[PDB]
Amino acid sequence: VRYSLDPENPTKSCKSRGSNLRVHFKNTRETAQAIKGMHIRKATKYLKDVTLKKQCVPFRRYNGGVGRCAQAKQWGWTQGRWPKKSAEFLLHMLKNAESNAELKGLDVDSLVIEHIQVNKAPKMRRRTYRAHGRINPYMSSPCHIEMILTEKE
Amino acid sequence: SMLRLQKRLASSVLRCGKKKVWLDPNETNEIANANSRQQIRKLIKDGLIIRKPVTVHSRA
Amino acid sequence: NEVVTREYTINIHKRIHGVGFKKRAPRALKEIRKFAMKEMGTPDVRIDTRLNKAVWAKGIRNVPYRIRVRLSRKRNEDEDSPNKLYTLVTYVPVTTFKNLQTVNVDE
Amino acid sequence: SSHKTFRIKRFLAKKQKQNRPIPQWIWMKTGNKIRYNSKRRHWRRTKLGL
Amino acid sequence: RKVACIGAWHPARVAFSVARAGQKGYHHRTEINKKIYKIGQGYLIKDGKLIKNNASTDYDLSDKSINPLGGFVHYGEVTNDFVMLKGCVVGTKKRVLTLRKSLLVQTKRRALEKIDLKFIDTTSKFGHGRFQTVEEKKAFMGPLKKD
RNA sequence: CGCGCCGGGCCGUACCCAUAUCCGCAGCAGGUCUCCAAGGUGAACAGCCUCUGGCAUGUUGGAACAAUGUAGGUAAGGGA
RNA sequence: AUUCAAACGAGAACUUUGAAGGCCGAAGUGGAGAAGGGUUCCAUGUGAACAGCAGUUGAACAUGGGUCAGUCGGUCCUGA
Repeated sequence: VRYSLDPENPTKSCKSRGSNLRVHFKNTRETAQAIKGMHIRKATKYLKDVTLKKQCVPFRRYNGGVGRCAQAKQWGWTQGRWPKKSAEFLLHMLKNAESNAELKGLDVDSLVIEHIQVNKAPKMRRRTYRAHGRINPYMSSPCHIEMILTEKE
Repeated sequence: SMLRLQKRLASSVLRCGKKKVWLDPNETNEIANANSRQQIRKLIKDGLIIRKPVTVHSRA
Repeated sequence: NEVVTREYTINIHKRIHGVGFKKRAPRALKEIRKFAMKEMGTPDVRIDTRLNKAVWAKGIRNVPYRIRVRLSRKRNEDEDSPNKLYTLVTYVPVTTFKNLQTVNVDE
Repeated sequence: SSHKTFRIKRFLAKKQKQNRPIPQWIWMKTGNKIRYNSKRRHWRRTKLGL
Repeated sequence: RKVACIGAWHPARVAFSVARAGQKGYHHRTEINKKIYKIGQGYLIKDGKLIKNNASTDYDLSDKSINPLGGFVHYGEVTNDFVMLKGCVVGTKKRVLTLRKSLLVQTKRRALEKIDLKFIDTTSKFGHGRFQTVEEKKAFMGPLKKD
């Protein structure tokens, strides 16, 4: 389909897309920004550590109320978190992406994420019950994720 | 598997609450295909499910 | 060499000190599990049911001060995992604890 | 209620046979816009009146 | 456990002189005029035997050291030179302290007072201790079961 | 009075019956009529512990143990 | 007021079994009904949505099943 950014040399690149992924957009945009420029093998290793709380995700933009951690100093930041679900979703998308490189016939151990985008998806509808017999919305904020890897020696 | 049909059926055949029904944990796969009170009574004779004794409330 | 077994005396008292009543016994099962992952450097720690029963013997609040255990590190069998070794912690009934070193039992 | 009248029981019979989803093959018809049954009543949400 | 009125209305800001919650302790402090009662001498070896009678006075003449029974709680045993200061000084146990000479001329008879200690209490601080030494303690208890 | 023979149609019948099947916009600490009722202590259908029966702590866990809370306590000497 | 192990499973703090520790404590968190609900009952299957975390579970969803009377009620009688 129509990707937000087209690779300069499609012969040396593979894509992967996800739609309506029931995972918090704000958490996923932050973990995607940290994974952006790094090599693919460095990415999977990093994302696995986020699930084990050995490396954090610096919450740059959506940081209101986000607590301070000691591992955020590796990013020149103060606030960080370890979004487990958000990491394991786009840990699968990397798995699907490098699977496309295998099918396209690419050297997987030279792939570098260079485009990773997280868009908002249509919101889901639940409701909560408040005092004095009121009903308030309880929306979920899922997301669309599409990334593009490229070989870079 | 999940054995809550059997534990209910066993309690009804033994005329005792399901608090006292003992399903042999080593032989789940044989109790899983009971599905019937007739097959439950066969597991009574084979000793696969037992009616546990009453908890002691000594009056001594 | 790497498949070893040895007795230990865990001082539950000094690893439970401070925690609340409704959590003293459950914390004891965590401090035991942490104890094994220190001596036998294996993440997979399987504690025996009779050891569980020995910790909950006095209820949830009052937990035995010392406890004798047999840490035996074995080869992880099938059910393939990164964990090639696991530690089985077993309970050792003992009358007293005086002069109880960490002996190195063998098989 | 376990004590019912024949009027009521026959009425509840109708509202029970209407609660089924639409058959799969109807939206293979030519001039078919129906996507799903919009009159599905759930016994806990909608209380059937009476 | 609060301050009811923070400030008035028209100085529309809360002032810096109003009490607010926050960090307490671990502040840098300097209190002056702490008199030195005794500059003790550490343990030293001499002719094979060691010398430890630090807390010995000219009136006690006992072989007991400055160390109370069971060592200083949460600190250890003092085997080096020490200084004995009157009253309490800032900080917790093990806390490194800086000892500075006085900035002022000491010309009060309180500051010019000569000190001769008569007794240094080395009973155990790890409880309600009641013995100065171990030699005194077992001489009172007599023999115990573990003998 | 004893025995024998024939007949008895129609409608309801599952389950829940309440810290999740009912009413409160909801799996809502509210509300909603009854039946049966063990042992010990004790005046007792009180409170507390237990057996028969039932349950998983009431729409989540983990790690800490700061301030303010909420709910329990205790306080030298004095005693509103 | 939970804990250990096992089984199933792509996946288990939450399902199931076993063990342990607890609670309800017969004016019950037990066993049955009236009113009301109306298929929620039962079995198999699924895991999109829903069950304010999760779920291999469910009162969700999809297929099928299930309520048997001369004697129990209605029916009959009259009450305000």
